[PDB]
Formats: sequence, C-alpha cells, structure tokens
Amino acid sequence: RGSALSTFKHTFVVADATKDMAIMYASAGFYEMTQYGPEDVIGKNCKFLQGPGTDTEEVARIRRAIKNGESHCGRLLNYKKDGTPFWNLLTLAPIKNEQGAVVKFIGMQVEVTQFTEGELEKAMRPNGL
Amino acid sequence: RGSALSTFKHTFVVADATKDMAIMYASAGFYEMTQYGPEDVIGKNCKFLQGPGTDTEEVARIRRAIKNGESHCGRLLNYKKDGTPFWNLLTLAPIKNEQGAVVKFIGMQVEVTQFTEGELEKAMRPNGL
Ligand SMILES: Cc1cc2nc3c(=O)[nH]c(=O)nc-3n(C[C@H](O)[C@H](O)[C@H](O)COP(=O)(O)O)c2cc1C
Ligand SMILES: Cc1cc2nc3c(=O)[nH]c(=O)nc-3n(C[C@H](O)[C@H](O)[C@H](O)COP(=O)(O)O)c2cc1C
Repeated sequence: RGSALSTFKHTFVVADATKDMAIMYASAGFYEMTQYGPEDVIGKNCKFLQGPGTDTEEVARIRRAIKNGESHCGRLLNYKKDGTPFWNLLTLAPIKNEQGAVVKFIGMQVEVTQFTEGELEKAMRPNGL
Repeated sequence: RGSALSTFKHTFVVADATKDMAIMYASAGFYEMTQYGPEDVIGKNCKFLQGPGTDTEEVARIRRAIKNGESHCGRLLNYKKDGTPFWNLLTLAPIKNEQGAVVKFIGMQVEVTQFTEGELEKAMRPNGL
C-alpha cells in the first residue's frame, strides 16, 4: 500500500529536488531497515545503499523517472550498514507545489522477505477466526 | 509498505501458479480501485487491466519475474471497468510451500495519485499537532 503515511510505521525517505536529491528526511523504519543513523543519512544521496550487483539498468530507470518527475517502482539490491545485502522494492513519487513544479521526491522502500502460504491464507480469510 | 496485510484495507490479488496464474482471490480494495466485480475477475489473468499504451517492456519484466519466481515491482498503465486509465505501481512476490516451490503469487497494486507538500509535511512531522 502507501502511495495515512506514518513516520513511525512506514519506511521512507524524502529528497530535496532543490539540493541534487539529497535526503532531507528519513523515517524510523528507514534507520531500522538500513541500520544507518541520521548522522550518516541526512544530506546524502540514497545511492550509498547501492553496491556489488546493483542493477545498472534499474538505476537508469530510476534516474529517468526522477528527471521526468514521474512516479516509479523497481527492485534494487541494496546494502545495510553491516554489509548485509537486501532486495529493496523502491517506490518513488514526485511532490509538487501549486506552480506544478517538483520540489521533493518521496521514496518508500520495502525489504523483500518470504511470504508463506500460512500468512497469505490469514490475509485472504475475511475474519479473525 | 506491505510486502499485517488486510483484505479490507489493502489492494491485492492472488494468482494460482497451478492454474496459468489465474486470479484466485482479490481484496476489497481491488474491486474498489478497478470497479470490476468478482464475477469478472476471479479465474481470469490480471492482464484484462492492460490496454492502449501499456508498456510492453514492463510487461516483459513482470513475465520474467514470474517465470523466475522473483519479487518485482513496476509501473504499468491500467484501465478501470469504465475505461478510465490509471498508473498502477504493481508489486509482486512469490508464495512458496515447504518444498521450496512457488504455489502462488501475490500482487499488490497502488493507484498513483498526487502527493502534495501539505500531506507530506504532516507525515514527516513526528506528532499530531
Ligand atoms: C526519494 C528517493 C529515494 C531513493 N531511495 C533509494 C533507495 O532506497 N535505494 C537506492 O538504491 N536508491 C534510491 N534512490 C536512488 C538514488 O538516490 C539515485 O537517484 C539513483 O542512484 C540515480 O542516481 P544518479 O542519477 O546520481 O546516478 C532514491 C532516490 C530518491 C529521489
Ligand atoms: C499476482 C499477480 C498480479 C498481477 N496484477 C497485475 C495488475 O494489477 N496489472 C497488470 O497489468 N498486470 C498484472 N499482472 C500481470 C499479468 O497478469 C501477466 O502476468 C502479465 O501481463 C504477463 O502476461 P503473459 O506472460 O501471459 O504475457 C499480475 C500478475 C500476477 C501473478
């Protein structure tokens, strides 16, 4: 779901389009998923998460989305502070003013884990039994 | 966020990998976003949403994800029952048994709308003021 949003429940960052898309904000979930702290993250471009085997063509689609002011999603290999790799389903959306110009982007990250048959059944079942 | 999941809050479908990826389940949000009903959706492949200008190369990445049993996200133009186009950020994840084989896929759809500066500030602000 997502794109109400909550800085305490959800994993997202906000980039300043006035500032070469530097991170100007990160949610609690971001620090928790990546293991980085505000002193590492704020003011940096979010590509410090990228590393060996990060797909160059997915990065290029992200870049084009950003350049065009479009929403976008893509799967990217990323790395936590301790070097652990994870798959990140990254959702991006532009934020505009009234002038119709992009002032910021929000990126929502999802760390892919295994969804098992058991947990899916519970979601599908329309009650609490 | 997403990939607990709720059939009443979230927009998703579940496909049966035993059945040429026919939809075997759809959430309340799916029927509400697409305007289709269970009598249209259940048993069909979800490409009835695709239409003019749906990107062929995004569809091909989805197909490859499905074939490889990988999670995936991508932005796809889709159409509601009344013909209205919408951008769908589609997230896909495989569901496996214990044998380690893919029995189902879950797809979570997000209809892209405008995120405004005002609603973003409220999300970022760490309180209810
Ligand atoms: C709001 C936002 C969030 C982003 N989050 C991530 C992220 O979680 N992981 C990642 O690898 N790249 C992320 N990116 C992409 C990188 O910051 C960067 O835009 C991409 O690598 C292209 O950089 P370049 O054009 O300088 O090469 C994000 C971008 C934005 C605007
Ligand atoms: C669980 C699941 C959900 C899907 N949801 C959507 C959807 O919301 N919109 C869409 O255009 N395609 C969706 N697809 C993709 C199509 O069903 C189909 O897999 C894709 O068009 C490739 O079809 P083909 O290999 O038969 O050409 C979904 C697929 C799965 C497995």
